Amino acid sequence: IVHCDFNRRRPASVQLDTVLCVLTLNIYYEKLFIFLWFWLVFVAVVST
Amino acid sequence: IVHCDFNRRRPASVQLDTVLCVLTLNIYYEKLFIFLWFWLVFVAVVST
Amino acid sequence: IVHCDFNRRRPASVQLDTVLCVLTLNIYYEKLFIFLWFWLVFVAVVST
Amino acid sequence: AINSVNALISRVFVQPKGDLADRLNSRVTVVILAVSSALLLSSHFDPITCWTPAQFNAQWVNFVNQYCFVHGTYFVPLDQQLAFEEEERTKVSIQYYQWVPYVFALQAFLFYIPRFIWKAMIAYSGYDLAAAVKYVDR
Amino acid sequence: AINSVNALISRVFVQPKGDLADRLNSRVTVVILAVSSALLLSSHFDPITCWTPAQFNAQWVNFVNQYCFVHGTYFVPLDQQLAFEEEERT
Amino acid sequence: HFDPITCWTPAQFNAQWVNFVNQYCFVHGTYFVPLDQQLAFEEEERT
Repeated sequence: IVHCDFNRRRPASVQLDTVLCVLTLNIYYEKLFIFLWFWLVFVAVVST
Repeated sequence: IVHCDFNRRRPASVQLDTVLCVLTLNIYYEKLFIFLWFWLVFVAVVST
Repeated sequence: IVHCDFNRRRPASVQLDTVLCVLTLNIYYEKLFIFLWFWLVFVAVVST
Repeated sequence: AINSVNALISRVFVQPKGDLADRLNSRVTVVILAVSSALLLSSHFDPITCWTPAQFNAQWVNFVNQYCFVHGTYFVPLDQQLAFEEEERTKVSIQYYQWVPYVFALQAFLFYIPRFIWKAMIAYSGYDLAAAVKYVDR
Repeated sequence: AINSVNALISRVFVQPKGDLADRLNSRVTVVILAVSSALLLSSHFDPITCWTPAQFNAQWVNFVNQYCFVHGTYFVPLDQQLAFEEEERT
Repeated sequence: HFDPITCWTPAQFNAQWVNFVNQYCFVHGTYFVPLDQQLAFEEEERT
């Protein structure tokens, strides 16, 4: 769960703000990265 | 005709902007200030 | 019946446009100005 | 609305005492210019109405109305397009709103001055009429 | 609206007794300044109107109107952009 | 990717302009500025 940053432009310049976003992907990526990591480093040691 | 300044507060702090306002009064005040000025400084010179 | 002129401000600067306005007063002012004119210049000639 | 004030009229319209011929035109003058001066800035209590295109939410209409009423306005006979720049558009330029309602107040004031001059000056002479007039009068 | 109060005028305008020349200008003075003093804070009973962009729900407009009216305002001739910081703007 | 480009337009456009200004942006040129320079003016420093 993250806090996104955001801009507009009006005569007042940067005019920025934050909106907190839910993040779905990060459940995938750190579901697989584990597995994919084991499996690669395996492929290394068996391939050396 | 003026450019008003304005604020909010969010997690991003000052968060400010401008909105241009019409100004009615200023038609009065600088309609009378002339007259009232003559009439005062008169009242001075006749009162000295 | 007149064509009024108007402004905004955005990052593009003057940003102006026209809107045609109906004008009620001008029916008054040029209803009376006639009359008031006769009556003044009268007041002059009778007052000289 | 509808409102009528008599006593304000009768007050100056009569109470200052003199019959002086055609000098009372200074009086009746001050009346007319005073009244019309006021009733015009009464805004007929819709000063001016304007056309704005359709996506303004009506709190802009109540703006653009004023903004039109203060920043200048102008005229063109209609069908010339507008041309461009400021020249041919703003040539024929009518705003007297900055003038009429107040310049009349000034008017009436300057018709009522000369009396005040008179009473002041005749008071300088040291010999008052008004007393005499009332005295011999009654 | 429309309202006119005579007796308040006549009261001080006359009742205190003296004819003293051109000292009555203190009187007529107090009248003018008093009246205009009041009628101005009468708010023409629309003090100031403002432009706000379009997503404000109109209970912000009735805010930003006041907020503009209290916190300062300023002017620029128009087309300078605004520059930045506080300097050239304010 | 069958959302070519999306744009920000202010809030009073009725959404049949959004589906316009989207295209119109996509055809007539676009450009960039790093952000906070204002825009300056004319065509020079903007484009």
